[PDB]
Parts: sequence; C-alpha cells; structure tokens
Amino acid sequence: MAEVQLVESGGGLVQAGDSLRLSATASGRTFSRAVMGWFRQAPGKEREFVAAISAAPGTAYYAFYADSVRGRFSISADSAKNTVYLQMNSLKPEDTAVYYVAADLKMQVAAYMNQRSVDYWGQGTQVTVSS
Repeated sequence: MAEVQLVESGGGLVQAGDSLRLSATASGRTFSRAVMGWFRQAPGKEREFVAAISAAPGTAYYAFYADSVRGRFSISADSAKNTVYLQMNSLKPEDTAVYYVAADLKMQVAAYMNQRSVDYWGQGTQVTVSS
C-alpha cells in the first residue's frame, strides 16, 4: 500500500484528574473518508483500542468509544485542518501509555477496531499520569 506518515502530538506528564488533548495529522499524503482511531499501549501490554471516528453526512461524524474511556474521552476531527483529536478528561494512572493514531481502510464506519486489522500507525505520543 501507499506510504502514509501519521504524526501524533500532545503527549505529556499530567496528574490524576487532569485533562489532556491529543492531536494527529499526516505528513504529506493523507486520507479522505477513512475510519480513524486511537489505540494505547504500555510496555508488555496488548495494544488497546480507545476510540474511533469516521465521516457522516455534512460536517457530522460517527464515533465509538471503548468501555475503558466511556464518559471521559471524546474523539473529534477537523476535515479542513486534516486533524483528528482525542480529548482526555478525568485522567487516571491507568491511562498512562503511548497513544497511537490508527487508520483501517477496510472499515466503512466508526466502530470497534482490531489492532491487527489496522493499515496505518503513527509513531505514538507518551501520556504519563501520576497519582
């Protein structure tokens, strides 16, 4: 498949209870009407799905959240700005991980994403939550 360079930003050291926003864009070649998602991974841990997003009619989007982040995280996107976002609220030490943006080109709508079906990964951005 064609080369695509996804780049995550926003990682940092925060405290339990804080909010932190992550963003992701492509460097050069990008997508249009792709199902985008966030995953996270601590060393030795399995890569975990976090949230997914895909375009709906007009300026609306479909979203889907893992149970681990329901009520706390929100995924959004800006078409013109070629960016996808993950607003993390009420962070806790168990959210500590490297967060990766993902694209799965077979999927048509936002839903649960299997890490093994992902076509493109970013390089990841470390999020560290101290108690």
